[PDB]
Amino acid sequence: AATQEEIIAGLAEIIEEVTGIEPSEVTPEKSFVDDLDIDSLSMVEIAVQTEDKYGVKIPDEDLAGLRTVGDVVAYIQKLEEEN
Amino acid sequence: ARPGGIAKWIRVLAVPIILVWVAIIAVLNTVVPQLDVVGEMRSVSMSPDDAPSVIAMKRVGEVFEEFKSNSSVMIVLEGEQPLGDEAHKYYDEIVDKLEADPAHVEHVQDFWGDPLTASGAQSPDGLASYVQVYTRGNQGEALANESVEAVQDIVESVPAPPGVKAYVTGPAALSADQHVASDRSVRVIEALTFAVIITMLLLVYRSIVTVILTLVMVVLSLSAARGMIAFLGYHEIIGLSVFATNLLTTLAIAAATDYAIFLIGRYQEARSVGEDREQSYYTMFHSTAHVVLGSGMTIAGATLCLHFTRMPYFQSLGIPLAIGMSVVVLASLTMGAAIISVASRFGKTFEPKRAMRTRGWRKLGAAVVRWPAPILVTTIALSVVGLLALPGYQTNYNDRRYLPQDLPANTGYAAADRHFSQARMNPELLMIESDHDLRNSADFLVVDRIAKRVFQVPGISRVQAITRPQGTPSFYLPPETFENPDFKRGMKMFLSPDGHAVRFIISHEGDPMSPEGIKHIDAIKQAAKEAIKGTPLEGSKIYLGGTAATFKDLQEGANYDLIIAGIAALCLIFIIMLIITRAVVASAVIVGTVVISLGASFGLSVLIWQHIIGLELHWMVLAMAVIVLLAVGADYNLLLVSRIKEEIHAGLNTGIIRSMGGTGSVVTSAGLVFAFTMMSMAVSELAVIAQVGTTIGLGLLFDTLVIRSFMTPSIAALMGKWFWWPQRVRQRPLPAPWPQPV
Repeated sequence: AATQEEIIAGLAEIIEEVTGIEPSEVTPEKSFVDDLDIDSLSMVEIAVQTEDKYGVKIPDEDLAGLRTVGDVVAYIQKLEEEN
Repeated sequence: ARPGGIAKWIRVLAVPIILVWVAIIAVLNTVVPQLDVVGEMRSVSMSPDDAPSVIAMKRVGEVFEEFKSNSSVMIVLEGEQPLGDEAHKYYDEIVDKLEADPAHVEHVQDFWGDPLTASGAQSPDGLASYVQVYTRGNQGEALANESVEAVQDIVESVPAPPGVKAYVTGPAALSADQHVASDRSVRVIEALTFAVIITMLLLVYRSIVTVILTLVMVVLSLSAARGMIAFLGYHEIIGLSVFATNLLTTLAIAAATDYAIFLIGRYQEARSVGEDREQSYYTMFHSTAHVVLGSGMTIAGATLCLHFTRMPYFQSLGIPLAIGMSVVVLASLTMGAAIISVASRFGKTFEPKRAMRTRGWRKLGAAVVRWPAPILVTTIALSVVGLLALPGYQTNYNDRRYLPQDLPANTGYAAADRHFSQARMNPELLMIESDHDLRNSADFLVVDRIAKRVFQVPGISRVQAITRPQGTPSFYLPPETFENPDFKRGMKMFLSPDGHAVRFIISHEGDPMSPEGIKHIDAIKQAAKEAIKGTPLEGSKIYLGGTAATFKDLQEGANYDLIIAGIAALCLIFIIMLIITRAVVASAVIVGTVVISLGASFGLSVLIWQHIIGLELHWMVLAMAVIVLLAVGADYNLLLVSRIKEEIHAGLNTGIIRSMGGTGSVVTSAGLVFAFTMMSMAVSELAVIAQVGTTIGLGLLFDTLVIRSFMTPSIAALMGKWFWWPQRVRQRPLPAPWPQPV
């Protein structure tokens, strides 16, 4: 089970590609588009990238409520730990 | 990108190959006249030689010993006052001058001069009189155009009396006038196309040096294509036509600037990623030279599929367009790459002046990938809704409406329609060839029966023969009537010199230029065949020629032509795509997307032209538009699919997203340029060329807006692993471990 920093760094690397935001600017305490200005369709891009190159499952139903990077990393961990 | 191979050779030999291309262009443009000139003096026949109408007209000429070519021009004299003795003198002088020149005037049917048939030539109101002049050279040929010009010059030479103007019109004159209109409008169409390219490339690249170099590449490639095609035409090694010249100029310029956009955009993207000039150029070549070569192979093959057709207006698009596009693509791949290489070493010419727009295109690709089924359904419906134009689509063949009204042939038709019916000005020649002498009373009553039967055919207004010198006069010929000098003159005017055949002049009731006359030809042949039945001369030939027979042949040939050319071009483009991508499913997907986009293009073009423009769509427009769309839309889809294949390594869905983000701006720019250059044909005086250009431009606008941007990526996302069959590809790769914090 990867700890917080691993998924935070991976999502920061992906965000560097989707938008260009520097990786250290992606920290759990801050939020998504209401803070970092990452459109919901760019959120869909994050979802697709993390589906592909990290192999996790994120559906559209749960993507709407994902309003902080803390929430998305918590979702990744919560899907990860139970095999 | 390994620094080696053909890219290495082009890079090291960039200056020598630039010099070689420039020298080749100079040789081709200085040893052979320009494309417009050679197209004028090496035009191809309007109708194929093997067509029944052309052989029928040739048989008419050789049996009657009057002419040997299928081209007739109508000379119409229209006077404000009724045509009196002065009009007769003017017409006789015109006829004498025409007969004085046998190099261009093979024969003149002096119907008006003879008082027996004079009222046949005159209008019912007695204000206009028409005379037929069989010229030299088959209709549409350069010899026929020269003969039409000679006839017009002869007509203008003779001083007309007070009033009474003489116009030269007719099918051969119509073809000569379409060449004249194209010559008038080629300068303006090329100027508009170049202005559109300049402005839109200025908007795209925002760099003056980059756009100047791009236009240098485009102009050199287009000049190379024009020079090669002119060299081929001037040596008679290939045929050529006005459609070939105009379409080749526009296709060459548009595809050359598309290849320029592809290479420049890929090079700029590689530069913006961070690769050095040499590495960026090598990446650009290894990722875009193959797709540009494949794009050119598809265009050349699609055009070449028109060479295996039957009519000369498509055989003239087969080989010339194929070779022109092939030399354009070689010019791009070699000269443009060399220019990019040399300009890279000089300053910052090809460095992008702004960050390439990917965020929007990446977002669009993510939307396509995440929900591929709804997007695909939406675009399929929005592209099939164009097929609603089928119940009402028309394919009018009347070149009257597709030419400027101020041209000599159109003015002659306008003068004719003011006093004659529309059908009279395009008559029909009918014959029966009797094995025995045909100057017999029984034979003459049989001829009268044939004339009556052809008259009774619906849609036929006038029949003219020896028995009926005009439209309308137990019919028996006393033997003393055979010795009448007037009747003997009528005989020699209407019978074969050996007295074994007759000629019938047929004037329809409706338009002879439309499917109504097309069915009229078969009805006339059937009526003649049933009339000749039960007669001592049963078994004669029913050779019928003229405009309506010619376009009956052309209409059936054009239906089969469009079907076979579409199938062949489709299969060959699919073969090329399979060769490039090595994926049968991806090639079939490109095929399907382009076909559906073509359906939408048909719908939109028919809607605009037949409903807001008001001009019916020409028949040859369908063939050229279908060919060019199957070429260029497949080229765009192939570029997208090649980028997707390159990006698969990082993943399948993310591969589509990255490919769309990287090529959205490039493909949008190229498609906008191509579509706008094709709609630049709308300024051409040839309204058929305008229709072709507007159809293709609207189709490629539709393509680069919805088809290649949504349908192809959505289909790719839906198929996933199967999209690259049989090539063993994977879905999302093995889940990489989460990276350690930095």
